[PDB]
Amino acid sequence: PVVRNAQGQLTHNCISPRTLNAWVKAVEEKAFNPEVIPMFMALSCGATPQDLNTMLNTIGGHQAAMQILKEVINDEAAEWDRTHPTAPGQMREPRGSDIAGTTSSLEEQVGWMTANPPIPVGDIYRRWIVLGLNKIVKMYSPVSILDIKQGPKEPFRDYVDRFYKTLRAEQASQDVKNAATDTLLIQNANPDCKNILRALGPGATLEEMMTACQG
Amino acid sequence: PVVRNAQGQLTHNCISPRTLNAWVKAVEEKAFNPEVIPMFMALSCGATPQDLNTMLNTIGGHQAAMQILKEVINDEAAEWDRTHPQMREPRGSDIAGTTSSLEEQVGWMTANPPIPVGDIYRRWIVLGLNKIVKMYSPVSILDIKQGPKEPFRDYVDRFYKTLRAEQASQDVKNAATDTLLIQNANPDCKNILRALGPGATLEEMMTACQ
Amino acid sequence: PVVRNAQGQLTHNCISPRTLNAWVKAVEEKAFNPEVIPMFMALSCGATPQDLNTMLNTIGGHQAAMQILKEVINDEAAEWDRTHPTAPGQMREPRGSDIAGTTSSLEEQVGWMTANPPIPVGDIYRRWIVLGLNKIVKMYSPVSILDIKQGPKEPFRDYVDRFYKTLRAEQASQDVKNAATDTLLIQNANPDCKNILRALGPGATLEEMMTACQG
Amino acid sequence: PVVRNAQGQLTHNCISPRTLNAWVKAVEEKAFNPEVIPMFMALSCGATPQDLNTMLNTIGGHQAAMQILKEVINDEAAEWDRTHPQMREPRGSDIAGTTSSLEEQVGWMTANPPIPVGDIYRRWIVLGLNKIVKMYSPVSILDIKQGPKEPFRDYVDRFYKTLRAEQASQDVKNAATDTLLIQNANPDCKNILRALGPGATLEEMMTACQ
Amino acid sequence: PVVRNAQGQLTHNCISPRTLNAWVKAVEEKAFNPEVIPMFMALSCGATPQDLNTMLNTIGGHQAAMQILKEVINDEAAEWDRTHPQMREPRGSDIAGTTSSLEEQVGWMTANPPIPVGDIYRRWIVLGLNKIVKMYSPVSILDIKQGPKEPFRDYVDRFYKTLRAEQASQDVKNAATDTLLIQNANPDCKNILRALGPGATLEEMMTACQ
Amino acid sequence: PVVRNAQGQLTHNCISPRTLNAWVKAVEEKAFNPEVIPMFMALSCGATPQDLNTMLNTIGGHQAAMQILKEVINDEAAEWDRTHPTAPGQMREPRGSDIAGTTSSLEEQVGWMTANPPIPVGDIYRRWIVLGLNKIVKMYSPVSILDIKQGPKEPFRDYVDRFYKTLRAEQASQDVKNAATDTLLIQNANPDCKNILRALGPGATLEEMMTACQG
Repeated sequence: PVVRNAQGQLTHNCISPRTLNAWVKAVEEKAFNPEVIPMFMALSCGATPQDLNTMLNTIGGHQAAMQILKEVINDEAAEWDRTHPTAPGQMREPRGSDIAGTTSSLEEQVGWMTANPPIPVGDIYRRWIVLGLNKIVKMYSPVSILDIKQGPKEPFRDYVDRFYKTLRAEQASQDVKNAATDTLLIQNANPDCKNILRALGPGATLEEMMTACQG
Repeated sequence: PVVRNAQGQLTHNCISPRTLNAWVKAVEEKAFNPEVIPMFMALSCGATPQDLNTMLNTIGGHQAAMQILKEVINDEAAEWDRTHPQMREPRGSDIAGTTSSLEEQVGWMTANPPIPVGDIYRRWIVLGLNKIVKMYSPVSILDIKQGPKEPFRDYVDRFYKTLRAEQASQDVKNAATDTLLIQNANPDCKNILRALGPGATLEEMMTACQ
Repeated sequence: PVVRNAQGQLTHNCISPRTLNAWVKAVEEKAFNPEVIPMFMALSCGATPQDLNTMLNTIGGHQAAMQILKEVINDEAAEWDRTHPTAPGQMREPRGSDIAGTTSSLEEQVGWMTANPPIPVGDIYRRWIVLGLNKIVKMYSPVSILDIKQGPKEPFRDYVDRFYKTLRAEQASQDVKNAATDTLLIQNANPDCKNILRALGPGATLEEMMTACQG
Repeated sequence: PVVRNAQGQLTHNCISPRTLNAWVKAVEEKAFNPEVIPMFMALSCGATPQDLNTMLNTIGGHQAAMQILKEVINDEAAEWDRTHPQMREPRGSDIAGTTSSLEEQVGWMTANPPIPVGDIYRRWIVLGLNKIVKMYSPVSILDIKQGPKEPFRDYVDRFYKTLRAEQASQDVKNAATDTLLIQNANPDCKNILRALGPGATLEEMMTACQ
Repeated sequence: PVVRNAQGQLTHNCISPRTLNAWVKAVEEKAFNPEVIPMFMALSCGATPQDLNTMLNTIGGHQAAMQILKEVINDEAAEWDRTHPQMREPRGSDIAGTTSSLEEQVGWMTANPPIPVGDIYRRWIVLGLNKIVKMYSPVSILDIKQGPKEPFRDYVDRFYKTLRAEQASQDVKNAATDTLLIQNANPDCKNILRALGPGATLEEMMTACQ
Repeated sequence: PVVRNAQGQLTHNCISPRTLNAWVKAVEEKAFNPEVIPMFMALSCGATPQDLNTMLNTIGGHQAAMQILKEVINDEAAEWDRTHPTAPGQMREPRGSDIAGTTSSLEEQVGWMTANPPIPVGDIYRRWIVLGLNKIVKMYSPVSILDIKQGPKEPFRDYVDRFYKTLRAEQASQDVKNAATDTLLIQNANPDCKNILRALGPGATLEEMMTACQG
């Protein structure tokens, strides 16, 4: 990664074993549940493209997903080159493949990230990777929201947990609550809780619905 | 987070893997037991709004609770905007890190004078966590009754653990909760506690039923 | 905590996850055995009142003990206010509730701890907490020294271990050896070892008693 | 390794116990799966030849592979000496850290201009690791065939894992491997994949057989 | 402990959680095996008396041993006071950290010239630990005899482990312990060891009975 | 150990608990397999003689090996004194027992290691220790290369692994491949693989032999 030392200047540091092992274990434990994306963003903080490739390449399984991620990176790369056609001791401009760390050296990557003004090739590449991870998370979501239905003896809290977890994966995003998803939550509740939720009438908050079906 | 380096100057650092893993494991182990709030406050020390969103977003389960937390944040956001018509002034959505950049967040937190958007957002999150802790509290204090063979210490432990979760708070001891602790004790210990008379300390009650 | 940076000046640092997890695990493993107090003193080194409250508040069980600790803190607080009745840019004097971190901000706590001269509100509060932990350790000591008696086939070393562990908890303190506890150690030994210990005569050291009952 | 301290100057540090243990555990867990190469490149960042030899020498098993690695290093060493007749110039055996001191290695790596003997040696080691990864690849891509009840995603996972090991490389997707992926699919999924027509993306194939 | 920061100046730091946990775990795992003394010396490096008391006080079991240790410390304290009638001079109880403040301890350890009260107290503690190690040594060297089917290496391991604990020390090899090692060997290996003749090295004895 | 601080000057640091625990665990796991030597060299980097004695003394078992190591150290010590017979504020010259940290203080050891010019007593002692560890590794090698023979159903890769692991321990060294060890590898292969290896003819590489017996 690129960080400020105690002298306050930008400098390259080797990716830490702790950071790398945390990412490898995140992928092993969480697969492509939607929470893997925020973990990726946190652990890749300050990353060079070289660091980002290290993080993706150290993954041993999920090679179908890693090939889907490469298609997305190549698409984002081509789009960058399309919208960016092309002084002594200054950097050549970065191509798509330079941002993805394929055709760029570490020295060039750090050069761009510490140039005046900076070209944050690390942050641009991280954005492309997250677009690919979002796509994988939606593809791998195992159950449609249409089939998330409260079991006849499933507590309402456990049903609401499954419901909002499914919406988060299908949208690769937690901005999923609104008047219409409230209606779907009620539609897919079991007969007992459904009858109770309808009697609350319109505009019932999640707190009030969860309280009303708790007994 | 924003911290003082060894040169003593305020600067942004990446959230540490250790800190992130500690929070994720706290939530996995402790669910929404009341002690998760002090753990949240400790592990979010010096946090930017961006760091606070990282900590909440890395939680994979409890998505019902995460939506309750968002409603509370949005309420606190609207209230901030209502009471507040080099840096542009922050809106509610800037404090919650939705419409603000890292650069803006660090700008505000290191401005003269500082606008601690990190500490303001942490306050809103704790309000939401308190609400979740009370919602998830499984047992009313009314149902905490000493078993016929339960040591008094084990009953007092269950009693004050229940008050803490029901009130998302440990300022639960007073003359009336003392009365309820006595009321719900088993006949043997209840008879002993009454004979102490009024105003008995917790030490004296726990000594007398030991 | 408050520490000296490499420039040698006093500054606040966030409590470390390692420190917090060590305290939480100390309490989970050691309950209120007397060794929890020295662990508390070591892990709370440089602590602000805010840090000390973090350490106590992160404990999930033992809420009977945590309420006993609060009674003791409130007593120490009232006593401070009793014995301390009440320039531009200097600190207001601390009340009991400011030392316990209830009515004081972090900024005020660090202010006091780095004032000329310093008011060590962290060290004053730690003292109050240790008085509360001492009281809990004595209350929770499960066996009176009167009932620590060598089993008929218990090795003498194991009996002496139980004896001095009990004295440490009942006094919340390891200054427990003297001519009279030597006499009690002999009184409560099994008939075989008791007969051997009496024949040593007066003034026998612990080494000599432990050697004499080893066979 | 040779790194910049907080004063921003290049200096030698002892290899860290954490780094060494991470590499030893990577080799124990992952054997010569292709992902061991990127782990090697990450954990050897800033390495001197001395550090690289430490990392290879601390491996206790796989001594057949360690001798294959040495043959490759000796080949790269001879090739360097062939193409290269304050610091004396480095020989192949100086880059591999056999005939060079730490002082010489750090000298070269911090010279104006620098001779990155660490990065040159790491390149030779990766060439050797690639060779081992292909030798140890247990299954030909020709034998990766979708089971009659195997989900397509699990078959695609096995297919691209096999190409990666057979080629010690993840640049394995192209029009002809797409054709082989279809050829080796089960009858049901094969019939679906053919009806998509030519040029179907991996996303579209994986969606269609889901 | 008192250490040099990166500015190269002597300053007090809080004992680290890692160091404390390492010592507590050393005592839990190794009891009073002789190797606990070198572990104590390593983990107490730069310790103030306050730090040394923290390390001893955090031990929860072995309270018989902890009282033996205190008798030895009090003996060394009295002896110091006997031979020693800006900083006031330290008494025995000041070196053991009973009657001295942290400020005084750091004062002495950073005085010109320094009075290393930390190193003096560590010496007294090691004297006490040596005494405990010998008391707890479970087997006399006289009872270490090679089994009829015990490999010689396993017998030599038990022999030198026993001498180390009996003497709280690894300077145990000499012409007379060589003679005892031979005397207590099994008949087969004893006959072989005698035929080597006098002055045989440990290498040659271990080779001959292999 | 002795290291450069961020001011770039040589200074003593306490041995780290992590470093010590890594060495103790290396010895517990790897015994005296030949890879323990490179682990010893890595973990003892920058060590004073005092640090090196800490590392050896913290080992609880293997006391036969620790006495063999002491014989070798004493031999290297005597040899140093033989080949080194003997200004204000400069260091006395080191004896063998000063390099081994027996008759030298930490202050003297750091003095020598930071003298102009330096006497690297740490690196000299580490060399003596490695000579002792090499000797132990050869002594403890459990099987002669003469008895490493491919099992009738042992895969060739597993046989070659055992073969080169044995040569490494018997030479305490991995410079073990050459035309004659190639001949011994063939001699000791099972009849099936032996017949295949002979038909390759002379000069066959290890890659070609391992490929030819893989089926």
